[PDB]
This record gives sequence, C-alpha cells and structure tokens, in this order.
Amino acid sequence: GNTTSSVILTNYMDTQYYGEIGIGTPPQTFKVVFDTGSSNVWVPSSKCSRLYTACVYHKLFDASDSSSYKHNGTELTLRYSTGTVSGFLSQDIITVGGITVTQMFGEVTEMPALPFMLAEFDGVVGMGFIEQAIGRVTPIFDNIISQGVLKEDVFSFYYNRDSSLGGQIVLGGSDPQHYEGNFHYINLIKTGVWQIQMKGVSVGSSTLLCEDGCLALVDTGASYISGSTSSIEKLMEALGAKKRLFDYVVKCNEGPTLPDISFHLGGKEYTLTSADYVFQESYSSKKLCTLAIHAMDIPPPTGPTWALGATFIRKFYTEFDRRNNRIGFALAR
Ligand SMILES: O=C(C1=C(c2ccc(CCCOc3c(F)ccc(F)c3Cl)cc2)C[C@H]2CNC[C@@H]1N2)N(Cc1cccc(Cl)c1Cl)C1CC1
Ligand SMILES: *[C@@H]1O[C@H](CO)[C@@H](O)[C@H](O)[C@H]1NC(C)=O
Repeated sequence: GNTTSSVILTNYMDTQYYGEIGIGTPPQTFKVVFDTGSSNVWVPSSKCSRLYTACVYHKLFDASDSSSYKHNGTELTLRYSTGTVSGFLSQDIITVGGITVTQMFGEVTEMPALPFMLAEFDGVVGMGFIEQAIGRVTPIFDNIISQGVLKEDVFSFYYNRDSSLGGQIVLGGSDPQHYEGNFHYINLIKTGVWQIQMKGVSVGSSTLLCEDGCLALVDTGASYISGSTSSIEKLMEALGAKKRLFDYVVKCNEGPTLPDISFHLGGKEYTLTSADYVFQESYSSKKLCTLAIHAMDIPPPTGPTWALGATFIRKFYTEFDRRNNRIGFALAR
C-alpha cells in the first residue's frame, strides 16, 4: 500500500512513552504504550472495580457506549511480577494515527496497584507477534498488515530525551528527521519475538559480559535496559554502582565519569555513554544517582534475556521489520 501513519508520544520522565489511540464508536481515547515486548491490546474496562487504584486513575473503556463493539467475553490473564492482570476479550474498531482496524483487545477488570497506578498511560498496544499473544488473539499490527495499506510492513520508534516532541511511532516506515545515517539490521533469532542475538556487552573498550553470546529482547515497553540479576550484578560491579532495593545507584559526582557501555549487535557496537544511562539529577557527591539499567529475570521461553528498553531506544532510533523479520537501529536525532 501507500500509507505511513505516525503517532506522537509524550515522554514521561524518560520511563513511559505513550500516545493516543481511539477505541469504539464514537471513539473512546486512551494513552497507550506501544510495546514490542508484548502482543495483546489491553485497556482498562469500565467493568473494573473503583476499588482498583489503577482503574480509578485511568480512562476506562465502556462497551455500553460503543455502537461498534462485538462481545466475546473470553477471560484473559497476564501473570505480572506484582500480581495478575486479567480481564476479558472484546472486539471494537481501533484507530491508531490514520489507521482504522477491527481489533480484539483485553478489557482489564483487575490488576495490581503497582506499578499500574503509576502509569501516566491507560493501556498497552502490544506490537509483538501472534506467537506470544495471550489467547492467541491476532495482534494489531497483524490486522494492519492484513489491510494492505502500509507503505512497508515495518514500524519505528523514536524516543526523545526529557525534555519538545516526546517521541514518535511511525507505522509503515521510519522518519528520517529522527535518525541520522542509515540503519544497520539484525535478523531475529526466530519469528514470534522481537529478540536478536547479542555477541557481547563491554564496559569501556573491554568486554566484561555476554562473551559467549546471549539474547537481546528489543522492548519498547520497557523503561530501562535490563539483564539477568547475575549479568547486572557484574555490570554494576564493573561500574562501581550500589544496589538499592529497586534500582542501582552511584554518587552523582561520579556519574559523568562512568564508562561507556557497549552492546554488540549485528555488525556494530551500540555505545551508551554515562549521559545515556545515569539519571543525573544532581552532580553532588552528597546525593545518589539512579542508573537506567536494572536487573530483570525474564522467565522462559522469552528469557533468560537482556531487554533493550527506552534507555537503548532513546539513543538508537529503531525499526521493527515484519516483512524481513529483522530489527534496524540508526543513531537517533
Ligand atoms: O511492565 C510492562 C511490560 C509489559 C506489560 C504489558 C502489558 C501489561 C498488561 C496491561 C496493562 O495495561 C495497563 C498499563 F500498562 C498501565 C495502566 C493501566 F491502567 C493498564 Cl490497563 C502489563 C505489562 C510486558 C513486558 C514487555 N514490555 C515491558 C514490560 N514487560 N508494562 C507496564 C509498565 C512499564 C513501565 C512503566 C510502567 Cl508504570 C508500567 Cl505499568 C507495559 C507498558 C509495557
Ligand atoms: C472470542 O474470540 C476467540 C478468537 O480468538 C474465540 O476463540 C472465541 O470462541 C470467542 N468467544 C466467544 C465465547 O464468543
């Protein structure tokens, strides 16, 4: 086809990048994260109890207000770290940029207060494959591909630093105004997951990690770069960082002196300087500065794996190519 559709993202604090979609007739709008690490569309249901903090603070989809809704009712569940997210399947018309698609999505009726009540967005549009869809529900980008409207069966992410355009997703191509040079591509290890081979992770110009190869999930829905607890332990030792309960930290004054961390993907070292991975909220020796790298043990079959989230994407404009089952990175502007 002939279309590319872009959707403007708002950057909240360098951790949440979301844009709007519309569901139903007339459209009920929702701020959503576009998440290559997941495969389902989810918004909160109007059937969600107001005793869920995550529901009270978010917009709720109301099927009783949409003329185009088609009931399903199939229960679906995501076993999230802090508790179950669950709800039920519904079908409605969803608009993303200029694209309109009839889509099955989960209406969430219960989920943990944490981290969901902290989300500035209402929902999540999974950009991953049917292979990983809960209930094997056809994902949105599959439905869009089927419509034959896109210039190319790709979508791209631009995540800005904070903070001004917060970010941009492009459906059907990329946006040259937001990268420089050309893409370099890496083949997916397999179709079904936006996961590539990584050959190594270096601190400074020496390769401390992943020396015998490892996996890299490219996960637009993740705020941070993540590695297994054991990998991150070693990285943070190499960096001199201290473990807090939920993050790692350095004295703010040594932030700018932290080494380059390099990820070796395809034929390129993708290098983050300390400016890329330290939340430099002060330069004081009296304060602790958080690192935009965290431990996360992603269970099989996806994990164990590294995850390259917003931290990585802010630096490298990313194209996810369904036609060619590959991910392309270019230096973000
Ligand atoms: O933690 C996730 C992740 C995933 C995730 C995807 C869907 C869900 C269920 C739907 C939740 O819908 C939300 C919501 F995300 C936030 C508020 C809501 F009201 C609703 Cl209904 C939960 C987790 C999947 C997986 C790969 N990408 C990443 C991460 N791990 N997410 C939640 C999240 C990420 C970062 C900050 C915050 Cl505050 C949140 Cl809640 C989803 C935004 C991407
Ligand atoms: C809901 O849609 C799914 C297709 O993914 C189908 O399996 C199911 O039968 C439908 N549910 C009902 C009860 O209508």
